[PDB]
Amino acid sequence: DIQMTQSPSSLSASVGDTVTITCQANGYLNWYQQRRGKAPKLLIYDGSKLERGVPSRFSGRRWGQEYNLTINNLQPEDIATYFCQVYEFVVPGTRLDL
Amino acid sequence: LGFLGAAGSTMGAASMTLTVQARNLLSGIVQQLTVWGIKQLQARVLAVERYLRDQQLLGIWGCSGKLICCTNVPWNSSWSNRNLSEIWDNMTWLQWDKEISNYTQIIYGLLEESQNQQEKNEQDLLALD
Amino acid sequence: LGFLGAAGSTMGAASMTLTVQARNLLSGIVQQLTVWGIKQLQARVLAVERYLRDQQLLGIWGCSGKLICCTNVPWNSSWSNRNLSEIWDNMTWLQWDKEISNYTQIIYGLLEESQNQQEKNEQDLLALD
Amino acid sequence: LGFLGAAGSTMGAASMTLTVQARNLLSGIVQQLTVWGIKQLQARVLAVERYLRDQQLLGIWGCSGKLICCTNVPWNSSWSNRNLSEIWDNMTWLQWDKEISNYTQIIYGLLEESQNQQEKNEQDLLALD
Amino acid sequence: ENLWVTVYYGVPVWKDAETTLFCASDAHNVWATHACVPTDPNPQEIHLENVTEEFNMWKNNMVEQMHTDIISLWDQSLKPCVKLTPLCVTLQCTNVTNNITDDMRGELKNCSFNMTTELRDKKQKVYSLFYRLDVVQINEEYRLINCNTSAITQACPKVSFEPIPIHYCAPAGFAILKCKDKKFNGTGPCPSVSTVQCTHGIKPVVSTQLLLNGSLAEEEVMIRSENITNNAKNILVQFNTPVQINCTRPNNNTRKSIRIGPGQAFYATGDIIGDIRQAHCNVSKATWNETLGKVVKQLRKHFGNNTIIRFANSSGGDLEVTTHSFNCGGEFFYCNTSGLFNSTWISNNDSITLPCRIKQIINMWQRIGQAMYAPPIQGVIRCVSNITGLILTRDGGSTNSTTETFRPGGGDMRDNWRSELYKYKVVKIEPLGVAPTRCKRRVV
Amino acid sequence: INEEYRLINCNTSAITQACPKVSFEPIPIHYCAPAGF
Amino acid sequence: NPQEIHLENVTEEFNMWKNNMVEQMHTDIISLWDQSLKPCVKLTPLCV
Amino acid sequence: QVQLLQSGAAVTKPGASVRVSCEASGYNIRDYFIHWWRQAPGQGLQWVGWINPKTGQPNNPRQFQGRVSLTRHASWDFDTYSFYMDLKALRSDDTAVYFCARQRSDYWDFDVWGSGTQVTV
Ligand SMILES: *[C@@H]1O[C@H](CO)[C@@H](O[C@@H]2O[C@H](CO)[C@@H](O[C@@H]3O[C@H](CO[C@H]4O[C@H](CO[C@H]5O[C@H](CO)[C@@H](O)[C@H](O)[C@@H]5O)[C@@H](O)[C@H](O[C@H]5O[C@H](CO)[C@@H](O)[C@H](O)[C@@H]5O)[C@@H]4O)[C@@H](O)[C@H](O[C@H]4O[C@H](CO)[C@@H](O)[C@H](O)[C@@H]4O[C@H]4O[C@H](CO)[C@@H](O)[C@H](O)[C@@H]4O)[C@@H]3O)[C@H](O)[C@H]2NC(C)=O)[C@H](O)[C@H]1NC(C)=O
Ligand SMILES: *[C@@H]1O[C@H](CO)[C@@H](O[C@@H]2O[C@H](CO)[C@@H](O[C@@H]3O[C@H](CO[C@H]4O[C@H](CO)[C@@H](O)[C@H](O[C@H]5O[C@H](CO)[C@@H](O)[C@H](O)[C@@H]5O)[C@@H]4O)[C@@H](O)[C@H](O[C@H]4O[C@H](CO)[C@@H](O)[C@H](O)[C@@H]4O[C@H]4O[C@H](CO)[C@@H](O)[C@H](O)[C@@H]4O)[C@@H]3O)[C@H](O)[C@H]2NC(C)=O)[C@H](O)[C@H]1NC(C)=O
Ligand SMILES: *[C@@H]1O[C@H](CO)[C@@H](O[C@@H]2O[C@H](CO)[C@@H](O[C@@H]3O[C@H](CO[C@H]4O[C@H](CO)[C@@H](O)[C@H](O[C@H]5O[C@H](CO)[C@@H](O)[C@H](O)[C@@H]5O)[C@@H]4O)[C@@H](O)[C@H](O[C@H]4O[C@H](CO)[C@@H](O)[C@H](O)[C@@H]4O)[C@@H]3O)[C@H](O)[C@H]2NC(C)=O)[C@H](O)[C@H]1NC(C)=O
Ligand SMILES: *[C@@H]1O[C@H](CO)[C@@H](O[C@@H]2O[C@H](CO)[C@@H](O[C@@H]3O[C@H](CO)[C@@H](O)[C@H](O)[C@@H]3O)[C@H](O)[C@H]2NC(C)=O)[C@H](O)[C@H]1NC(C)=O
Ligand SMILES: *[C@@H]1O[C@H](CO)[C@@H](O[C@@H]2O[C@H](CO)[C@@H](O[C@@H]3O[C@H](CO)[C@@H](O)[C@H](O)[C@@H]3O)[C@H](O)[C@H]2NC(C)=O)[C@H](O)[C@H]1NC(C)=O
Ligand SMILES: *[C@@H]1O[C@H](CO)[C@@H](O[C@@H]2O[C@H](CO)[C@@H](O[C@@H]3O[C@H](CO)[C@@H](O)[C@H](O)[C@@H]3O)[C@H](O)[C@H]2NC(C)=O)[C@H](O)[C@H]1NC(C)=O
Ligand SMILES: *[C@@H]1O[C@H](CO)[C@@H](O[C@@H]2O[C@H](CO)[C@@H](O)[C@H](O)[C@H]2NC(C)=O)[C@H](O)[C@H]1NC(C)=O
Ligand SMILES: *[C@@H]1O[C@H](CO)[C@@H](O[C@@H]2O[C@H](CO)[C@@H](O)[C@H](O)[C@H]2NC(C)=O)[C@H](O)[C@H]1NC(C)=O
Ligand SMILES: *[C@@H]1O[C@H](CO)[C@@H](O[C@@H]2O[C@H](CO)[C@@H](O)[C@H](O)[C@H]2NC(C)=O)[C@H](O)[C@H]1NC(C)=O
Ligand SMILES: *[C@@H]1O[C@H](CO)[C@@H](O[C@@H]2O[C@H](CO)[C@@H](O)[C@H](O)[C@H]2NC(C)=O)[C@H](O)[C@H]1NC(C)=O
Ligand SMILES: *[C@@H]1O[C@H](CO)[C@@H](O[C@@H]2O[C@H](CO)[C@@H](O)[C@H](O)[C@H]2NC(C)=O)[C@H](O)[C@H]1NC(C)=O
Ligand SMILES: *[C@@H]1O[C@H](CO)[C@@H](O[C@@H]2O[C@H](CO)[C@@H](O)[C@H](O)[C@H]2NC(C)=O)[C@H](O)[C@H]1NC(C)=O
Ligand SMILES: *[C@@H]1O[C@H](CO)[C@@H](O)[C@H](O)[C@H]1NC(C)=O
Ligand SMILES: *[C@@H]1O[C@H](CO)[C@@H](O)[C@H](O)[C@H]1NC(C)=O
Ligand SMILES: *[C@@H]1O[C@H](CO)[C@@H](O)[C@H](O)[C@H]1NC(C)=O
Ligand SMILES: *[C@@H]1O[C@H](CO)[C@@H](O)[C@H](O)[C@H]1NC(C)=O
Ligand SMILES: *[C@@H]1O[C@H](CO)[C@@H](O)[C@H](O)[C@H]1NC(C)=O
Ligand SMILES: *[C@@H]1O[C@H](CO)[C@@H](O)[C@H](O)[C@H]1NC(C)=O
Ligand SMILES: *[C@@H]1O[C@H](CO)[C@@H](O)[C@H](O)[C@H]1NC(C)=O
Repeated sequence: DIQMTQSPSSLSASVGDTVTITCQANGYLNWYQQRRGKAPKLLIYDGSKLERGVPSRFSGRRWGQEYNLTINNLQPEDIATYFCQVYEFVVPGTRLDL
Repeated sequence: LGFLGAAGSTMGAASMTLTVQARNLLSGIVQQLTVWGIKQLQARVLAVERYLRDQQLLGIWGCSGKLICCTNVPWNSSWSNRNLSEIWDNMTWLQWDKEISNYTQIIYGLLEESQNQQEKNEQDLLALD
Repeated sequence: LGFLGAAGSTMGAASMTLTVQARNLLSGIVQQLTVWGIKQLQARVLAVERYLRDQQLLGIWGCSGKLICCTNVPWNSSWSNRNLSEIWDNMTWLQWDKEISNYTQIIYGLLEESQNQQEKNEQDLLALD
Repeated sequence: LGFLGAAGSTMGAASMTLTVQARNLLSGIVQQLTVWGIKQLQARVLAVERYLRDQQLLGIWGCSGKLICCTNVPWNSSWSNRNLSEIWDNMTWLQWDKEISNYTQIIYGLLEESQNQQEKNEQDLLALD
Repeated sequence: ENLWVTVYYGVPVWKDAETTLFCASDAHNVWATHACVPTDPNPQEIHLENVTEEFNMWKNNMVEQMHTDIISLWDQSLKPCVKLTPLCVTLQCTNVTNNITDDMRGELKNCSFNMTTELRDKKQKVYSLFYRLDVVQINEEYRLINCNTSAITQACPKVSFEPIPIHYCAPAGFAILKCKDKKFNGTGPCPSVSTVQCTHGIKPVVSTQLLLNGSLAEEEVMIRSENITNNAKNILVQFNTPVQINCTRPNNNTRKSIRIGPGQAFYATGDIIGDIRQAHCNVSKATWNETLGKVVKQLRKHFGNNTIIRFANSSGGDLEVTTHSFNCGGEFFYCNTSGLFNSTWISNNDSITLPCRIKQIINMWQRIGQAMYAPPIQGVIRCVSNITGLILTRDGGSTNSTTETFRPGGGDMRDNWRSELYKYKVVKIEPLGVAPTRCKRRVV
Repeated sequence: INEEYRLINCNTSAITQACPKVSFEPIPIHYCAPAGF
Repeated sequence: NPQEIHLENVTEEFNMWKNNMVEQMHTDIISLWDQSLKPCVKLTPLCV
Repeated sequence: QVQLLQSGAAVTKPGASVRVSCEASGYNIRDYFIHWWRQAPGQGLQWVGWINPKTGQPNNPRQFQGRVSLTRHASWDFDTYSFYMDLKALRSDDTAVYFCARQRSDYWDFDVWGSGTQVTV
């Protein structure tokens, strides 16, 4: 029985801050980015690999069910909602702000 | 016993079946459409090629015609650190193979020249006596 | 003489041509459509396979590289009852083959182990001296 | 060095690479439509056949398993008239090959019988001692 | 004094490897074509004392080879066969009204057309019975359903499509490891390992929903879903007992022959003798209930044992997976198996007759580049088989570990091959090796 | 065609012909044993 | 080079109608015949 | 270009049956599952289902059983593929942005998304 959690809420961090978000889940975890009026896009998958064409700022790590995602040097263009997903189940979105 | 019976015993005991093991290198294709028959043909070729590659190496090493041989090449002890009896008397040869597996090409080059090319040079000197 | 000339003489005399006989095991395909060419290909494979099977056996027997060899295996006299000179001096080897033909697999197993595996064990003991 | 590096040196120096040279007799087909694949197949067969022909000859000559051997066959000096050091120390083996090239079948027949069949006869006499 | 590494040969070594499998058989049938080399009745298994070996189901490529080997055979059998492209002439039709059982109404049509005689300059009226499944209306008259798709062909009805076991043998210098453990998970190590140079025959037989004539599970019903949390995966189910199934094609089929060119016979369906009845299949009702109970017990191994389990009517999609299908008796059948799934399971007369359908135009596998006509077979068809397993799927999005439900599913033939092939892996023998010795080489 | 004509084989497998250039005149053919035979 | 070798002092059984060289020849020529015709154009327009 | 075609937005009165669609473009559809997702505005995504395009085979949550269907179609030359989603009836809670996606891998990686469409009631 797959279950997942996340701690990000929403974030007020300033531009250029390296920032992080975390989740934990049963199974493999994929993270996504979405903006209003737009389809979601893959960032990192299986808890470790960036999707091709993802900016260098993105990174993350896994420790068992633990998952971490970060953005180095956050840019204003990166303000978006974000996700953690396992198969058909996905966490409600969380988002950057300032 | 039978083929691969030695997988149940330590490396020293495996020596007892070596002639058995060699029996199946070319065996089972002894007696006989593009489908299948071309596949059969490929299998026949493959079996032959692999057999020859081993024979080639043995001829280089001077170990040809033998299932056991005595090379003159010392090995660098760093490759394994176990007492010799502690190796031969307690593992399937395959298990041991996994340990040796990252040094095998070192060894093969050594066998070719450190003893066999060199021996042949000396053999020639003896041939001139 | 020529190939198979020994069929006209007794087994001892047949020894004189053995190197001749070996010449044609791979010969005649040295120089060169699905029809025919596939058949040719099959023939090429067949010749190779048979050649290798014999070589394999000789390597097991330790008789490799020789047309004449000296095994250490005694044979059970019941297989034939003729004075040795009475065999070697009066029959085509083929005739003799027909007499021996029902014991041949006994012999082959003996050659493999009764002397060669055993010898190799002893060789290893000597290798440890 | 590498394959065929010996072409840059005299025959005596060429001996240093002989084990290298033998490496590519079966090599490069180790890892793998009528077009091409049939051609590949033909190439595989060809490589095998040539390899076996040489091995066959060495087994006849008793030089099997060696890149250097010592035949007992004297040669008729008329085939070349140069001091032995004057041959070995100043030409590519290939150049020398061109000189020897019209006597090669004489030699091969000699190797087969003048020493090896004869030796085997003597070996048998020794086997009877 | 210091040890010397030295040469040994023939020592056992295993490497995972792939080679082309060699076909062999016991003792024209499409599946063997009699071209497979006959093999020795000497299944000399060698138990391998003190060993274990990893086996990973769904990783073995023997499965893939089988999957394409049979395809090549199928095409090979049809390349000799005559094209049916003269049949794209439009047809006049009527619903057959002669002695029709009420639930068969509109199943068959009687139709006719102006298609050619074998003479280049002549034509003839022709008519045959047809299944409604093989035609479409020409406009809102009919045309064959595949005339807007790659052409239909058929000849050579003499070849048998009945399954024959097929054996595969390792190439010399290779061997087939197998796992005898009755408890084996589709992946990971097995303690029961023993080996053969070749394998027992496996039938080419296929099904779209239930395994047929497979080997029975050794101990208990078993399930091999891969990583079960991913519900996109097909769930293998293997029965440890047979379930008998009987089926028929009750209509007394008759045959007609047509010349469509020189040398070109064309089969057509003759009028049926007697009353028209639906094809059907009988299974034990009681046994079906019992075996489902065995299955749900197995399902619960991945769930709390008070969880709800459900079965369901197919979710639709293409007919080839929507219904169960088979070629038994040399002719294709489809059936409405959904009645078999009309149950739910909770914590804590004697048989069923499934309805069936027949289509004579077969689009094999997933391919769309080919199609073929299936010839009529005279008389009543009878079929007997053992049901040996299920191909199931699970609905996504379930919560609170309960009310999991399942349906028949899959239909990729690869999973059928896997139902047998999971037992084996191919390895390469590497007889060469070295080991340290107290020996140093002898002086020349 | 009835008791006009048709080719005698139109009710049998189809007739074909091309490539008249190929010769059907006999040529001797030799067969050779495979090596080792 | 039809180098026949007389085999002194031998005899051999030969059975006519048992040799399968005959059969091979019989099907070898058939395969050739078909091979020569597979390139060739169909005459089916002539059934007029 | 692998990107899916996405059908336009639509609105109907409640109880209506509706259809939406997408189309395959730059890749062989046979090798990938297609999935549908929906989200209420102001809300996280909800999985709708998947279809095996080779077989036309749907997979839906118990929540949607008997209310939704998935279909697939292909060009007669098979160089395009299409997908459709049907709803038997609508309620105000069926309003969502709806979209197609491609399953890149068995981790349910979604490297292709339709822009989506807006369905309202
Ligand atoms: C089916 O699908 C599922 C769903 O996705 C697939 O998921 C996989 O499930 C399997 C088994 O359930 C997992 O295997 C096990 O995973 C855990 C977690 O591994 C990570 O954590 C490492 C650190 O772990 C310790 O600390 C954490 C807490 O912070 C605790 O939770 C742990 O318990 C540990 O105490 C970390 O080092 C790993 O990353 C590193 O390694 C990988 C290489 O593997 C590199 O890429 C990374 O970069 C990095 O260097 C990782 O993040 C492990 O704890 C497990 O180890 C135990 O089990 C092994 C065999 O099962 C054994 O070999 C180990 O030595 C260890 O065994 C010990 O512990 C057991 C109890 O925990 C004892 O029983 C045992 O005797 C011994 O004492 C193990 O590796 C997969 O990780 C998981 N997938 C992912 C992505 O996490 C599954 O793969 C699918 N299965 C199939 C068959 O298809
Ligand atoms: C699960 O596996 C099981 C086990 O493999 C399968 O069960 C078998 O499945 C096959 C296929 O459905 C059944 O085969 C069919 O059986 C027909 C009946 O055979 C027996 O009766 C006839 C008289 O009716 C006897 O002549 C036969 O005798 C032969 O067999 C016995 C051995 O059992 C031998 O001792 C004899 O010497 C004979 O060799 C049987 O006793 C049989 O008619 C049918 O064969 C016809 O059709 C095939 C093509 O499909 C033709 O090749 C063949 O020549 C026959 O065709 C003639 O007859 C028809 C008219 O009737 C004419 O139109 C033709 O032109 C031709 O003249 C075939 O063998 C088998 O019976 C069945 N077993 C049982 C126990 O039910 C399941 O299929 C399988 N399930 C899955 C999904 O694969
Ligand atoms: C799995 O199981 C499900 C349910 O058990 C099967 O789904 C049902 O399949 C049948 C046949 O495929 C469907 O019936 C067909 O419906 C059409 C049109 O029906 C409409 O009009 C009816 C009045 O004419 C009305 O009664 C129907 O109302 C039902 O359906 C709606 C849902 O759409 C639902 O809200 C209602 O409550 C009713 O349940 C409906 O509005 C009709 O044209 C068909 O009749 C023709 O064909 C039949 C032979 O099949 C023939 O006998 C007739 O004379 C006529 O030619 C037929 O009745 C049924 O609607 C399906 N159920 C649903 C909910 O959609 C499913 O088929 C099973 N799987 C498989 C693979 O079969
Ligand atoms: C299973 O594997 C183990 C090792 O991996 C094997 O263990 C061996 O078992 C045999 C017989 O059970 C032992 O043999 C006896 O040893 C005494 C001690 O000297 C000897 O005098 C006896 O005559 C007899 O041979 C042996 O000690 C033991 N351990 C080893 C060899 O290291 C076991 O044989 C394997 N089983 C099978 C079926 O292969
Ligand atoms: C035909 O077969 C027979 C045997 O099967 C062969 O018989 C042998 O013939 C030769 C010459 O005719 C004999 O050789 C002579 O013997 C004396 C006796 O010592 C010897 O001193 C001479 O120098 C000479 O070699 C021989 O005795 C005889 N019998 C045998 C060998 O058993 C015959 O040779 C065969 N013919 C052919 C053409 O092969
Ligand atoms: C090109 O071909 C010529 C012969 O065809 C090779 O000539 C050799 O060159 C080497 C080095 O330049 C000479 O070696 C030296 O000789 C002295 C004399 O004893 C020795 O003491 C040194 O230690 C050194 O080895 C050699 O005399 C000369 N001639 C021969 C071998 O006949 C030349 O090597 C070839 N070049 C290449 C790149 O292969
Ligand atoms: C088969 O072809 C014949 C003609 O070759 C069709 O008969 C014609 O039918 C059309 C309309 O139905 C008339 O306009 C013609 O006058 C008819 N021909 C004659 C000679 O009377 C016949 O209908 C076709 N059959 C089918 C089933 O399509
Ligand atoms: C399928 O039908 C056959 C016959 O219609 C059944 O065979 C019977 O098997 C029992 C058990 O051995 C015999 O006692 C009967 O005599 C058989 N019947 C006949 C007519 O021979 C078979 O049981 C049926 N299978 C199922 C699952 O219903
Ligand atoms: C499948 O089994 C059913 C019954 O188990 C058979 O149906 C019977 O059919 C006969 C005549 O058609 C009737 O007299 C019986 O009343 C029917 N039985 C029931 C329970 O309704 C049917 O013939 C069998 N079909 C096959 C192919 O075995
Ligand atoms: C299907 O029906 C046909 C005819 O309606 C049956 O053919 C009969 O076969 C028997 C024995 O072979 C003959 O004695 C009859 O004369 C045939 N009938 C006719 C009209 O010629 C056939 O047997 C039926 N199928 C089955 C399986 O019984
Ligand atoms: C269905 O499968 C069962 C089991 O494989 C078959 O019953 C076997 O029959 C053979 C030969 O009659 C026996 O040697 C086996 O011992 C039987 N199995 C068991 C478990 O005892 C049955 O024959 C199969 N059905 C058909 C129609 O062949
Ligand atoms: C072959 O053409 C037929 C139409 O002749 C196509 O059938 C369509 O099938 C779908 C699903 O049942 C219906 O929505 C259409 O209305 C049908 N069309 C018609 C003409 O009835 C089928 O798609 C065609 N195949 C090819 C590959 O294009
Ligand atoms: C052993 O080998 C390593 C590398 O293979 C080398 O660095 C080291 O000097 C060697 N030492 C001895 C004693 O052989
Ligand atoms: C061989 O090398 C690989 C990578 O360098 C290492 O992971 C492995 O443990 C080594 N094994 C042995 C037996 O040397
Ligand atoms: C000879 O062999 C037979 C069977 O091969 C055996 O019965 C007999 O004891 C043996 N005797 C001798 C003396 O070898
Ligand atoms: C070989 O055995 C067969 C049958 O056992 C017998 O007929 C024949 O005479 C025997 N021949 C020889 C040479 O042993
Ligand atoms: C050398 O050989 C030639 C022919 O090859 C021969 O005529 C001559 O007698 C031989 N002389 C010597 C001394 O070998
Ligand atoms: C070999 O013989 C040919 C012709 O007999 C002659 O032209 C050539 O020079 C000879 N070469 C050698 C190296 O003997
Ligand atoms: C044939 O059957 C269909 C439905 O099964 C019906 O719509 C049509 O009117 C029928 N036509 C005739 C001539 O009976």
